[PDB]
Amino acid sequence: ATYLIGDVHGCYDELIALLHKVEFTPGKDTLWLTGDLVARGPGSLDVLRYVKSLGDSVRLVLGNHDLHLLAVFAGISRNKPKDRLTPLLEAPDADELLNWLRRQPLLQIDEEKKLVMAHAGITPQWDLQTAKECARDVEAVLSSDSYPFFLDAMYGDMPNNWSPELRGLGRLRFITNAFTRMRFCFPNGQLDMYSKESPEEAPAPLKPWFAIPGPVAEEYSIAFGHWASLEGKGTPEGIYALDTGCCWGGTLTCLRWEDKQYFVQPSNR
Ligand SMILES: [Mn+2]
Ligand SMILES: [Mn+2]
Repeated sequence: ATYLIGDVHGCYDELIALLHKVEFTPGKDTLWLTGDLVARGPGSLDVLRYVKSLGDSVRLVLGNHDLHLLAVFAGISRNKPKDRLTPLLEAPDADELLNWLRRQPLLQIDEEKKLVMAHAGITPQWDLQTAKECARDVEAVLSSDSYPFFLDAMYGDMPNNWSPELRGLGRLRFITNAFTRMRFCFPNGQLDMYSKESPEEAPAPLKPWFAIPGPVAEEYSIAFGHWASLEGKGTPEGIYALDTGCCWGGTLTCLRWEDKQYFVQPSNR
């Protein structure tokens, strides 16, 4: 079976309880995770250890909190007490865990399931070939010996409009923001990097990225996490918002792909 779970954010106990609910069995089943494995919840260390141990039985995409963790690890960004990352950062296997984490994808595609996953979704300004190329470029920089330089370069809110002519720092920053920070778009598809409200509470003319028809969403289902204030609802057919805010006292959500059946684990907080 295929299971897709939204942002775990260090909620190790809820993750394991949910997987036990569905009798997740590596070798029979595959788990997709929308990223943001770490921060806020208390068990980022256990989450990373477990997810790494799954190997080919897990298909991860990296989220913005995963990237921020790597930046803290590399000395690029300051550790925020609220993230609760110190046990992971101080772990004897931190190097092993985080060198594995930075090699993971930004984008997962399954052609037989006609299914695409990224942390924040797929901007309507991208077709599938462009999404693939951009994921490959940023994955290449993250997996390289020089990844701290890219992690430093990734911070920024501009540019917010895609063009194939984008180059250099702006190109990487846009790609990173599109895959890991996107929520709202302007009518022309341009990213808004400030509003984090629910769609009903956003200022006009902002619309959810998935409310703007895009070539990928026309041919593929898209699963994503990231946008907890969406509460996993209000999405069109074919769009699966799996982040129901577990670390915030919401729930952890698991979707089984074969029957589109949902399983939910209440937050322990
Ligand atoms: Mn996120
Ligand atoms: Mn998140």
